[PDB]
Amino acid sequence: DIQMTQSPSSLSASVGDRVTITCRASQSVSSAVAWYQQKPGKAPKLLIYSASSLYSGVPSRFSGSRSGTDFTLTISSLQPEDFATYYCQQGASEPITFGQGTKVEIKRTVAAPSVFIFPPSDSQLKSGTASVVCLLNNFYPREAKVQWKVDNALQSGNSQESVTEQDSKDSTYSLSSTLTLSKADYEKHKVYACEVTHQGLSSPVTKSFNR
Amino acid sequence: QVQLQESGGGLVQPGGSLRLSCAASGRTISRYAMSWFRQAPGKEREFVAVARRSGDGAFYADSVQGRFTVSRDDAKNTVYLQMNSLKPEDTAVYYCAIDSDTFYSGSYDYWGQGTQVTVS
Amino acid sequence: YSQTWLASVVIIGLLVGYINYQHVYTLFENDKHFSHLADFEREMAYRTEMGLYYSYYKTIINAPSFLEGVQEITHDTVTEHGHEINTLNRFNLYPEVILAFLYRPFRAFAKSANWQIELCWQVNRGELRPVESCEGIGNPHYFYITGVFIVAGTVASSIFYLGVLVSDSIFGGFLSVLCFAFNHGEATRVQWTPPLRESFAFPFIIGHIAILTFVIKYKKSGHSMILLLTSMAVPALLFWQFTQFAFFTQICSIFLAFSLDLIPFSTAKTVIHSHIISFLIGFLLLFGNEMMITALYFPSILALGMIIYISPLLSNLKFRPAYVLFLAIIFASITLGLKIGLSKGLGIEDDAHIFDILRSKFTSFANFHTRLYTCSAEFDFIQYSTIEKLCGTLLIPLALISLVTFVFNFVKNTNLLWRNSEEIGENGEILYNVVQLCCSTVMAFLIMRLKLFMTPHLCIVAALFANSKLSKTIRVSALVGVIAILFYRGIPNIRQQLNVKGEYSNPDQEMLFDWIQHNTKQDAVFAGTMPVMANVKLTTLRPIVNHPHYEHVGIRERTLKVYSMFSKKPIAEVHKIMKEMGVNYFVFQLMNCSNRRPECVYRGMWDEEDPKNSGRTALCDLWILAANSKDNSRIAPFKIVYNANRNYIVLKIL
Amino acid sequence: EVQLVESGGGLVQPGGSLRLSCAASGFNISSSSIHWVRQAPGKGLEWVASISSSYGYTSYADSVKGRFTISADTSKNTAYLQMNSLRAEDTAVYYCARSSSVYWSWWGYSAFDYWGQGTLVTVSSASTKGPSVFPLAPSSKSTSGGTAALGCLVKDYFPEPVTVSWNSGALTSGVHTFPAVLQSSGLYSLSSVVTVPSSSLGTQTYICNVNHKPSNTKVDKKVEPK
Repeated sequence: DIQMTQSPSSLSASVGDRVTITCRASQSVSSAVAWYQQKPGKAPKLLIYSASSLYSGVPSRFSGSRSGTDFTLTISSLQPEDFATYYCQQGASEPITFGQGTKVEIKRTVAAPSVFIFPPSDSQLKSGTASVVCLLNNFYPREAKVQWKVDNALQSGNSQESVTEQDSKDSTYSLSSTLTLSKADYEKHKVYACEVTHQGLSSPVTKSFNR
Repeated sequence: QVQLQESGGGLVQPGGSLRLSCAASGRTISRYAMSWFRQAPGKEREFVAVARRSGDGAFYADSVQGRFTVSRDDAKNTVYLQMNSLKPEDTAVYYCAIDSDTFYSGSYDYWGQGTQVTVS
Repeated sequence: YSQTWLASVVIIGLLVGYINYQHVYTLFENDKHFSHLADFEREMAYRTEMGLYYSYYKTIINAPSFLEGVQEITHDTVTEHGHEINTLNRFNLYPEVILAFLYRPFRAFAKSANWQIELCWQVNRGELRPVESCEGIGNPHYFYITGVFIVAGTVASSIFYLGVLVSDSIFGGFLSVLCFAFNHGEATRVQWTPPLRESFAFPFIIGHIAILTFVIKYKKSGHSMILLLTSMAVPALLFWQFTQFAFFTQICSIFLAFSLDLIPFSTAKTVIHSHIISFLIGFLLLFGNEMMITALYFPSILALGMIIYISPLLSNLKFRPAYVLFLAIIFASITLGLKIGLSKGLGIEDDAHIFDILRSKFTSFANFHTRLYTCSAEFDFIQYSTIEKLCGTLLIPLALISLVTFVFNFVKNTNLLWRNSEEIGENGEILYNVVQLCCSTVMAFLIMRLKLFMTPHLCIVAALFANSKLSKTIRVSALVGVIAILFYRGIPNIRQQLNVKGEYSNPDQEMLFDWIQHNTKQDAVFAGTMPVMANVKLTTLRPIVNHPHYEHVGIRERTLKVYSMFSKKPIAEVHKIMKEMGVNYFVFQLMNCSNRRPECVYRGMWDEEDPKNSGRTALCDLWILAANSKDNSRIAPFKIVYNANRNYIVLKIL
Repeated sequence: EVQLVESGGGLVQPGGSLRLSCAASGFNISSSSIHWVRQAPGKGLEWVASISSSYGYTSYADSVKGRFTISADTSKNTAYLQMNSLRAEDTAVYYCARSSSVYWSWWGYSAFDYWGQGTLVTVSSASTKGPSVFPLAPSSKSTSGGTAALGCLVKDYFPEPVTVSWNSGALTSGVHTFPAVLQSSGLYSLSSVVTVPSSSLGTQTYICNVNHKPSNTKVDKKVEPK
């Protein structure tokens, strides 16, 4: 019955840039909120409790402010080891509720994505179904868009999307998009196309082929 | 039902400073996002810059990282672009581009005339 | 629909008040027959403590001026012969003062206007002498009774308003007044006992409760609410001393609401300020009665004020049970420490008779003083007959169902364990009234006569059945079903109440009082059993030593000395005691010297606290033979100066 | 030093039940409360249930109230969470956090300071089998001569852990690993692609070896350019 709303769902800033993350509670818990940090594949660790009291062992570059029902976690000097997800929780009611979970990313030079088309292999013509895929790589930021159409046929519910973690070399991403059709749905219109729109481009990138 | 205009111009000179501006008419910018693009002969349709709603992070093209300054005025619904140390490889048309998708996935539909800049 | 609703509410409340007034006045006229009774016979109609209260109203109305009469009653030397008591703050005689102050100019202006406000004529009794029975508002008895009954008719209007407030609909007020009418026999006795103190004060107590419920429900505050609460608290405090304990159980309830975040800060501040001012004014008007301090009403006010004012410091507390337990500990500890820090501290030593009865009910504390209360059958436990009679009208099942419904809704629309100091929980007036009902039920079960508190609160709680929050056609069609089934089992009680008439007097006491008129001097001092002494003072205007208002300190040991003529003491000792107190005559009955249920006859109450004197011949065993043998031989210094048909005996002290 | 350890996770069938344990070292239990928090792939953190062992106070979230059970005993300094009638969304990783005792909460629960590492629990109506490995070559109509990416796909397997490598690990430039995606039939499917350099895609018939311990599958597929 008690919940938190968090506007900065995803925040991207460079190393050394001050970052502020807000937390708003629908009710009026007094000061029983806390901030947490979780790394991918690891368990969370406690950073600040009572909205202002810094924990022990955690570095002194995390500051917690409270104004009324609003709370704020601030890092003056963002550092490479301080790249994880953050959470905001209250403990003033029996249903203990966390926040949505914000993510801090690395500023980098955005580059145009590179996409390639791939038809089903020779093993897909005897299994009763076949998949056409698009492999896209080397772009920034996170938000993109991939579309599938066969002779201008809009799709809904069948697309498969797989997304890679941020690369350790150039801090970029990779996507695999999959359109799977059965054998009875395979020998239809031979023109198979794949469209991608990104914020870093004006015209859509289309990869199309003929069966 | 959307449109925008770009002001400024003039025959620029290398080593100077520029102050471009683009303003939308009939539609606001608090909810939408915004971008800047370049159009040049031989290599047009090149990305330049993008910013979404308030300054949560502004992205720049690779060769112009830091040389562009972008300022926003929601009340005036205007974008100002500050230019310094202009190299002679900036002969192109600047376009203030609007994207109609709130996902910020890059559905740019309006182009306009932009502002032409010729360097020597 | 909002002007029309409120106006109809007001009008219906006034009408039910007038109907209640007429009903009680009819039951009185059926009981005591004042229409064909002489002025001195109406005085004999006021048995035990009512005759003492009416005598001071008679004193003031007969004085040369009002100030001289109030001077007479503030420096009274007749009620207790031996010292000078101030009866105004001592018996709570403010209703008498107000009524006399209004009556004197009324009659004085009636003579000028030649209005015949008083009509009357010769009436003949037959065997006895002719008398005069007098009618009209100009008669003093009727002015007094009309004041009493006008005050007591507003109890029904207050109950109607409380039924409307607690359920937010007119069906609830109708249910409350109907349950009050069909159980009118158990709710009040102002028809049988008009001059009692409760008859003047309880209307103001229930009016105060209604005003408090209104203040809580709409979250009111300011000066204009302090005035309204004080204007109904001061009259109740001036009257009936017991009001203080009532106002204690109110505070105990208010705290319990406050500890659950159902009352805002400003409203509670207004409430406690009203109580502070009302207590100060009552203490001043009662001439600094040291009894008001060291009661439970003053420490409770201070404790609740402290808890209210240190409440914002506990905003950040979240675990509700800890908060409630903390405030409960502070409340109880402060109030108890302030009570004992003034009783066994500064040595004020208030009257502890409330706690003496209660200890005798559970423990074996005998205390002849308590035996005079516990056998009285009005300071006894509640009887199963009353409970079956309340269940007959289905009042108890209805209130029980409403109570369990409220408990269900309250427990399932509020977080029990975790509290927010910024959100008020709503429906605080209903919880306040439910807790008040629980307190009143405990009081009524322990000591009957406190049922005057329980029954109207049962009506108010049964009025919860029409609360819409906790289909219109189904609701309205079943509420009228309840009203109809109530009528089916409540009309018999009204008819039975209206079809009872009292006994026709007795000529013994009139003959005794005539003998006292003619065969004694005007300044003779009288002693005897408590019920007779109030009558001997009311008419016959003689100084007495003991009176029925035995509660306070200064009359308690006097009764224990007076009733030693029913003990096994020697004749010489009781004669010396009577001589020392300075009484001339001792008046009693032979039904006071009878021998089944020991420990409530005086011959058995004088063996618990006088075991050395058992085995010697009882004094009553000598009186009931000195009256029969017609010679005062064995009682050498005692003479039986009055004896007729072996009912009243007047001994004369040599 | 005081620390928390968890056990009891794994793979089960929907509609079943499972019990899992949270033990502690150092501080004795019953002097503090312990709580269970779920974390699901791509989702946030959600408190589940809480116990104070000082006198036995248990609390639940309405999303799981009536099915899960908490029982913490003091002698072994351990607690048990037992869940019945598993739904289709209970697949997640569970963490055993520690907070202050509820009787001493008094201004609210203390922050979860010493979290547990967490155990992953999964429910699937399907059984487990091996992956089918498929090749993926770039089309000759696009990016011919320059950029080229070769891919090896593993389809229709169970459970999640399946690792694919190229030519005994000698290929590293732009290697991408795709997390598996749970489709409707309950079987996982991922791929791995490499931005192969120029000169006719390295003029090599690349080999992808697939490792999956539960089925002991070590199949090696061959991928060549079209």
